[PDB]
Amino acid sequence: QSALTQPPSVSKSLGQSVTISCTGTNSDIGDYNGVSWYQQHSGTAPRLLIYDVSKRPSGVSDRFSGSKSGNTASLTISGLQAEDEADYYCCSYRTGGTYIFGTGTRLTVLGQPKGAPSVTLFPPSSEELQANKATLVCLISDFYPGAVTVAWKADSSPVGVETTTPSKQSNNKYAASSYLSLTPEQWKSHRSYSCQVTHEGSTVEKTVAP
Amino acid sequence: VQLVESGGGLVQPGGSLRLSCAASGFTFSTYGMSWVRQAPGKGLEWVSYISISGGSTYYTDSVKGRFTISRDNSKNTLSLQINSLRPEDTAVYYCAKEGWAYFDYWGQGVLVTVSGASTKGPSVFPLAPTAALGCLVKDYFPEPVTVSWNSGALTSGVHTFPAVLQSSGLYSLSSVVTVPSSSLGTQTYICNVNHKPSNTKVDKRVEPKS
Repeated sequence: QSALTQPPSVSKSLGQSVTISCTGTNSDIGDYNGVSWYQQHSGTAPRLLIYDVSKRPSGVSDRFSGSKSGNTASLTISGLQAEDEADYYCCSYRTGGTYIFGTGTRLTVLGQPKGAPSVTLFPPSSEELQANKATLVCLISDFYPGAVTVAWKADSSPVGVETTTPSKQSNNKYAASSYLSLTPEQWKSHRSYSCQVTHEGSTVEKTVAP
Repeated sequence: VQLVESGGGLVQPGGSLRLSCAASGFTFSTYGMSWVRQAPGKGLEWVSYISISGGSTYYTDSVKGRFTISRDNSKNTLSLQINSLRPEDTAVYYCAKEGWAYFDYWGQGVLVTVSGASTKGPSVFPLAPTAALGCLVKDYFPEPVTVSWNSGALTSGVHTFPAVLQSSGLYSLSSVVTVPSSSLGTQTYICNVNHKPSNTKVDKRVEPKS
């Protein structure tokens, strides 16, 4: 009952060619041309990329090609473009009438134009406050690459913080959000609160006050 | 082609759900059908397959004795009965149409959350205001929540962020739109928040700050 094996991660640059391996056993990739490949962007269903080992469905970019040899299947992507940044899954028919997926490959496309984060900061809504609660929301978007550190300040002392892992917008860039949960009196106490976003060698900071 | 899923939501461990999928835009009774699942962390796992006539029926190892697949070729529907559920059955379940030993059309999927906790609808707060306005969808369980703006009429500048799991055990997310500042008085901005697992739907009007 073991999956087809793929590399979990592949990091490559724009315009380069990449190849992703998928290894199985004689009961799947070996004896059948029942090998298909799927692409998945975040928050969306998988899409078929390659079927019958090497056939491309219409609509699919011809930069994508498939093959196999023995118990190993290969997916090749020529001229990496930013949109190719996705998860890729191997799949095969298996004797007995089952299908089995590969464990998955995450493809990172490196050499893209760097974008600095835009930061937008929201004080608690009035209606939330009426419900005896406070929550500051820091939204970060439009930054490439995808690594950020988010810090919170109260006046100027460092600070109930939860942050989302960055995510696909994803035309070119990423987005994330951080929340600072407060009791309304703690909101009423300090003169200001800040949201600090650290990206590459820049840090963009925003501030709100009661 | 459409594959519209239904069923899902929260279920206590040990319990049972029926999922169904309704199919259009292709001759349903000429194709084999499958269900495939995906836990929040990891990859695609093929779950089940039913032949064209419904006479042959195949199951993945980790699902046998518990899942039943069926289809109805007069009503173009497919169904997965999932029983004796454990927390590890928590996943997105896609129905998938077969081409020929591959899967060329996928449904968007339904999320099954297996937990001993109970259902809780969202509280929807406005983040009031190029300006950015948004909605803070707070303290719901389980996932998922969908968000549209102005009944899906408004598309540009929309980014709904991933949810955040708080130490409370509840989720919270926000949706943001970027709008030309020049329209804060003329256009109406309404966020529509669907939380199907609680049968709650909430529309919030966002207006500029006092």
